[PDB]
Amino acid sequence: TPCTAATAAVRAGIDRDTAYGAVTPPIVLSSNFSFDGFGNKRQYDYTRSGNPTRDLLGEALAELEGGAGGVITSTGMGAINLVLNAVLQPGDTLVVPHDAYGGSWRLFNALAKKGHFALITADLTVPRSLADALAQSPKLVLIETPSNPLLRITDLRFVIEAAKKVGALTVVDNTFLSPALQKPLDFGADLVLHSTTKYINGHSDVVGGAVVARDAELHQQLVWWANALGLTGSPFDAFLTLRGLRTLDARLRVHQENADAIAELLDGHAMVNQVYFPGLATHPGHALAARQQKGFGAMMSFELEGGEAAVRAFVDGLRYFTLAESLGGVESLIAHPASMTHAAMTAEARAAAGISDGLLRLSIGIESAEDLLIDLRAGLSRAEATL
Amino acid sequence: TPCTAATAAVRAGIDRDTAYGAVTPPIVLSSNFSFDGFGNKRQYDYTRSGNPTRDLLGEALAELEGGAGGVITSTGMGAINLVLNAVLQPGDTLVVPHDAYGGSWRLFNALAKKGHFALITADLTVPRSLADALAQSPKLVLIETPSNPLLRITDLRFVIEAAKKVGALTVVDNTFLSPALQKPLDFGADLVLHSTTKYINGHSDVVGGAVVARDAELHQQLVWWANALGLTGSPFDAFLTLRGLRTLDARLRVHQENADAIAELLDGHAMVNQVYFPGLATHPGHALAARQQKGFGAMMSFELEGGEAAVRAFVDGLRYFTLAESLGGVESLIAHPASMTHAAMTAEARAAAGISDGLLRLSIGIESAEDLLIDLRAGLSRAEATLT
Amino acid sequence: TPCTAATAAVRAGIDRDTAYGAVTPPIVLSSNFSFDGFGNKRQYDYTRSGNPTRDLLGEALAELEGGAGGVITSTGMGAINLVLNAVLQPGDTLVVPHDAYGGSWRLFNALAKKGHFALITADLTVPRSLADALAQSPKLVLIETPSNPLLRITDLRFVIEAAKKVGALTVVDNTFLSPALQKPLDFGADLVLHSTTKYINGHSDVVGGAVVARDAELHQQLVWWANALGLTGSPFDAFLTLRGLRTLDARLRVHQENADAIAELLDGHAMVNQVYFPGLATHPGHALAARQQKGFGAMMSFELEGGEAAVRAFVDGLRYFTLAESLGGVESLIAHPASMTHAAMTAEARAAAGISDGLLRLSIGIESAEDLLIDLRAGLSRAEATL
Amino acid sequence: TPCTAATAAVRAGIDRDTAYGAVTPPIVLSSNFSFDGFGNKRQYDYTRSGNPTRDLLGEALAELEGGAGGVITSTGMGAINLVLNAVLQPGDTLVVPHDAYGGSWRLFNALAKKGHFALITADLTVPRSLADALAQSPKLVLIETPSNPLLRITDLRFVIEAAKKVGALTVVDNTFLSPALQKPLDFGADLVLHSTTKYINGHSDVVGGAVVARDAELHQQLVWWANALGLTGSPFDAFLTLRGLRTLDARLRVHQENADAIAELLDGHAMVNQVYFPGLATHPGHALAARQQKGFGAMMSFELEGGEAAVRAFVDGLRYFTLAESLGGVESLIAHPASMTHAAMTAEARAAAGISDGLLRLSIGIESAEDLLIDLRAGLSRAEATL
Ligand SMILES: C=C(/N=C/c1c(COP(=O)(O)O)cnc(C)c1O)C(=O)O
Ligand SMILES: C=C(/N=C/c1c(COP(=O)(O)O)cnc(C)c1O)C(=O)O
Ligand SMILES: C=C(/N=C/c1c(COP(=O)(O)O)cnc(C)c1O)C(=O)O
Ligand SMILES: C=C(/N=C/c1c(COP(=O)(O)O)cnc(C)c1O)C(=O)O
Repeated sequence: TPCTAATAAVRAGIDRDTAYGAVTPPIVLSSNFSFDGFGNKRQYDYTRSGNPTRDLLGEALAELEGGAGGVITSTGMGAINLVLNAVLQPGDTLVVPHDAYGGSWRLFNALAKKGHFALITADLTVPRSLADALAQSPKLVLIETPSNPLLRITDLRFVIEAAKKVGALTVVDNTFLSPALQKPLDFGADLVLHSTTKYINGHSDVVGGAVVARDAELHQQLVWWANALGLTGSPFDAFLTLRGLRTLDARLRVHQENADAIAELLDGHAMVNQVYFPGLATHPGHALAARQQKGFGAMMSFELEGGEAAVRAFVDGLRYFTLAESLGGVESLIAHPASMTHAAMTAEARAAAGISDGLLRLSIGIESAEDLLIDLRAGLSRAEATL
Repeated sequence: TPCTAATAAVRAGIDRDTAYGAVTPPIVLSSNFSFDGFGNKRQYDYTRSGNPTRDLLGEALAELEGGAGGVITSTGMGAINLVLNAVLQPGDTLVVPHDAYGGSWRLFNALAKKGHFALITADLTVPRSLADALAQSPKLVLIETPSNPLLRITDLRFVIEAAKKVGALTVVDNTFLSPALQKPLDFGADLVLHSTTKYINGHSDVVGGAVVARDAELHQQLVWWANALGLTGSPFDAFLTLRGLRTLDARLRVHQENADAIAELLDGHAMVNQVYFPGLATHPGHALAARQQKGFGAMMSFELEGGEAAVRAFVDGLRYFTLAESLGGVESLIAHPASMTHAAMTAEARAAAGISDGLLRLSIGIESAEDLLIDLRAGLSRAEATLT
Repeated sequence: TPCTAATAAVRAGIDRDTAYGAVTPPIVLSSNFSFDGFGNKRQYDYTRSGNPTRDLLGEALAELEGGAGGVITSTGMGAINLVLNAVLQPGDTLVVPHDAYGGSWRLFNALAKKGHFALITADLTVPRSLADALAQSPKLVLIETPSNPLLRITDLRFVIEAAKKVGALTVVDNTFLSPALQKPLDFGADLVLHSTTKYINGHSDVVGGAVVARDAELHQQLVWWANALGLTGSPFDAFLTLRGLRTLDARLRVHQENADAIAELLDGHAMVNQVYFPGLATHPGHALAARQQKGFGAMMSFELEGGEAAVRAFVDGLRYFTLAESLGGVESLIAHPASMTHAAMTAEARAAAGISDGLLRLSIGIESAEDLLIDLRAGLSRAEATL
Repeated sequence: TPCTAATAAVRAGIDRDTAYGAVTPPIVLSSNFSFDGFGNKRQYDYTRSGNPTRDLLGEALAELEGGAGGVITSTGMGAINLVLNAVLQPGDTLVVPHDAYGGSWRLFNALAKKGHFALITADLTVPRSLADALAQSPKLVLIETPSNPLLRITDLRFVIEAAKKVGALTVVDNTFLSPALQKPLDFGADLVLHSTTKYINGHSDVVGGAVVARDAELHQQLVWWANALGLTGSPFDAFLTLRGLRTLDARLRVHQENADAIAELLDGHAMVNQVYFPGLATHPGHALAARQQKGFGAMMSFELEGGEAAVRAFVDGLRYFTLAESLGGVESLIAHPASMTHAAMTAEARAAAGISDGLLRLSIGIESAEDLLIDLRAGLSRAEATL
């Protein structure tokens, strides 16, 4: 037998210390490693290039995604940066989703303005938009599913096959669901990447990124570029992220229980005009999400009746949703993306992506369902009091 | 509403930084804190006495246990040490369980031999033994329930009310269930203590202890003695412990699911002579555990058929049970207490406790139930193969 | 050759990782260590008993002090507590100095009141007071030299041979000079202990203690008691402490240069009644300090002219001396012991020690001498403007 | 009065904690920061963009270099990467030294093959080579002085002034000497950058980078690019780096004492054909180094008589020089750059740089001079025994 993915995450680096037989893996902060006498480099020589603590996390995420190996970067934006430098040169074309993370948008646009590559932004959910983008022979197609923050679902099998047919590489940003809820490489993707800052770490105390390649040769290119650009992460951050990873399965059971209870409260509630949550049969992408995901996750957004005055009364008084950026932590978060997560975009790359200004996004934590539901009811009720 | 235990643990550090509004609490490593000009101590002056990162952990554990406050120590034994120094003096008698952690037994015996207090070692599950011990007007009674490593259950209401009748204080070692699954202060205990090393931290990468007192004045005496003896913990360890605390609920759901499945495999298996697990209806104390606990936990022990040869074959080959000391980690562990956790005890204190030389203890992790059961069945075949 | 103290501190734990040859030693946070199959304990089993990261610090402090081994505790008071528990029992007498750290006084008095041992507090600088204390056949004598906060020197050779004549063990609190500047075991002490919180760590970001025994058997007993009472320290703290240790020599060079300059400013300044600093030729014990120490260190205290108003004006406005407890940090500190470090003493135990209510203690850091002298001169003017 | 640079390094973040008055600054690991109610972003919102612990280090290095601000990256290579992205686009040309760090060479040459900018590789110590490079209207000139590993000195005033006359920006890599021994912005440079991995950290347990801009507007561009590319560093690493910085002055006093004693042993010793150390009057660049540096540092390389067999007998037996990459730590290191630090280059971008195969580089630590001298003497004897 191999073990399950939950067993492998819990046991990553457990009882793998040759020095002392430590159960928990030691933190190797060391910048440098001795040679074994003249001309004899050990497995490791310099932490920017390779570090064993970082490589445990690399190997664990590669085993979870079904990849040949993993590279750990200082940030999730760094992992995207690494893929752009490893794969694209000027004259190559990149296809990206129209509703990708605002930070992804900012980076694609600033590097396209300089001429590092040509950029096509398409709606990958619309066959016409996709086939128009693939007709232009792109080197690389980026998929982000589900999308942040309207939870649009992209058909992995479909887009990946359409991209193979024209000779394009595919990279999927799998941050929103993590490896425990979606395995893009199962559907033939070349590359999967994460902001480990979110669910993989789970404790809102590490900014980090990962890239896992299906193929050994593309993994070796990512290792080379990560070292040459200096994008590699801190061993201390890898140590906390690996510790975080050990509870990813346990955490997501509670996240998903809470999210199912909260989607049921928000959907058809008098003060809520629209819920974006792939778990609702009415959500465009529900059946796709039910098929290509092991679960519907714990990210959702919703449009509150009553414009800005209603949002303000909803938000001001929350005891258990902290008004902050980021997502995927044990603690429940709320955000208003126009102003907050999506402020990097122009006011009509925002309207083109369909991100309103009366929209709230919830990152549902692992608190008691009943406490979060009391917290949301009190807010809905403060929003009602403003009509 | 106040919130649930799960919410309290999850939200323990959160949005509590006045400097920057950091969601996750900053690590205050600082040994010292400035005065606010001449003669003006701030809230904190010196980390041995008081540290804000350590106090977030003390507060969270006090809220979970229902106490007035918490003191965080460098180890679980140090928490026991703190209580013995704050409460006892020469001429006092301490009652302890016969079947307590071997490390507990080692400290009780070493300090009694010096004359710090008189020691009575009683079976607090037998009303006769309890009543003989309380007859001698003890200053303090220590309860450890469930007991390590035979999972004997002591009746908190019964023992605590009998101890109060003779004006004894009570302290409960709640390590094996954590505050999420047993609240001894709800039964009238003066003190609850923990090795945070186990379930509260959950990641096997901190040694630590905690003591929560029901009453503010006793809490203040523990603060004083912890400061004076220098038993307080590292701010960094309290950071990691608080981080682990946040997943206590989510971890215990999987631990208990896995332990229910493994108990079902071992109970009545032909290769298993006895299983000790409070969740089994045939376990002495089952009905007690169901009423005083919110769950049956994920510690259990069992005795194989086939003596030492069966034990050796079972253990050598386990893929998902690391042979090691400790418990309460996300990673599954197996111990042989005779030769490991209880080796500090004499052969006769072990015989008196009923810790046999064929006893195996499981700390059941949060790996996939399907994998833990495959690993155990293959161990059980390895043991069976040794009967011929 | 074996190497010097400076080489030993710098190189503690360097190239000592068998797993990867990391130059800097890995942090073994692990609570537990696997057995090597049934019945086979490895070197380590459980971090409370024994941890390799903690033991690198123990080993380094034992090499530096000349001892058989070292035990690392959670705090300095915990090292004192460990010694009291390992060595004494009821009916034993302990001799302590009259002018020890207030925290030591607090613990000695609290445990004597319970009856763990009988307590004699003696002036170990006065042969009369010493000989009256040793006439009573004590089990243990504690020496603290130089003393906190009046820098009284006790004659290690004198007090230790007198104690041995009556079969008493001796323990020296060597916190104020560190092993780099005084080696009490070279004078025949049984035990030396430290608050590592001070010069050994040097960065004010760890509370810790250490006890080094000359004799292997007494070391094994301290190991046993530290394990059994749970007084051992955190592996992470031991890592930071070892990192700090590596600059102990380089830091003391600057501390002592700065202290020599500040002593020359304060000694005979119109605003200064008394300076207590062993490097001054007029300090009782100067000649003793020059023979039993490798340097005069960087702790000093002094008494201003002008009573309380002068103290308040001097202290308000200091730019480079933080008013705070502790000492031995790279950052310069000022304390008023009456109301801070020695507030745990009775007004009468303080009077008996000659700790006045107008006494200021400097812990001199490694800032530029020129800046510390500018700051102190401006304080001395603020105090003068007050007469 | 401002304080000195040593005072400012020692006291960076000391007593600057509004929460508790902590002397030592608290580690802010948090990925995210709450809003102060709806629409009220605090100073910080997301660690990839800004983090107060990282900013203490930024601000400390900006104060030491005399710049408007500092950006802290995950690696030193990342700091160079950041500068290339913030300053250059296709069609811009970059001038770099011929003998720049091997990893710098690797990054410039890979990004130039893709067409991100045009590369001119010049000898900045030769007027003709420089004026030919500057005649091509370059956007950016990079200076690395002293050079790694032959310690070539480039004239900061001369190259910076010549680069301004043609409208070029200058960036200096000041890794080898640190801000305590060289301030390139004092001579009018636009940018100074470091691998904090080396002397600034000083304890071989952090890989990191820094960039300090003279001008506020160029600093704000580096902040924007560091966030967008995800090149920013971990707060834990910033915390250790800041702790390291506090002993930079104290450490370099001992480093420089030791390097002076070792240069005297090696220079004209029978087994040493050449020493490269700017402290020697015979070294090309000695007088320049005496003028533009506060000290000669503690990096040196040397050519051993007797080819590969001599190098091997020298290296195998060293007790106090660890055979390893990196430099700037408290612990003494030796490297053979052809095979080790400079293997990133082709065998004849190296002959062009003048890096031979009988060449050892020393990173001289802060151990006792006498232990290092005994160690080097014994190695010279083993090398002698091979003729
Ligand atoms: C900060 C957020 N997201 C980060 C993110 C990133 C960037 O990762 P870092 O923030 O770790 O650079 C990449 N991809 C996706 C889908 C992401 O959501 C947020 O939406 O609040
Ligand atoms: C090491 C073990 N137990 C520790 C322990 C302790 C002591 O805690 P520390 O190991 O954290 O000092 C206290 N109470 C109970 C019930 C315990 O089980 C064990 O049985 O594996
Ligand atoms: C807090 C101080 N000293 C502590 C100390 C201690 C106690 O160490 P900890 O604070 O690390 O427990 C022991 N011995 C001496 C001579 C000491 O000065 C001080 O005087 O500021
Ligand atoms: C690894 C080495 N140097 C790194 C370095 C770097 C790159 O820094 P990181 O290794 O921190 O990426 C940049 N600039 C200079 C002058 C450098 O020496 C070495 O020479 O061994």
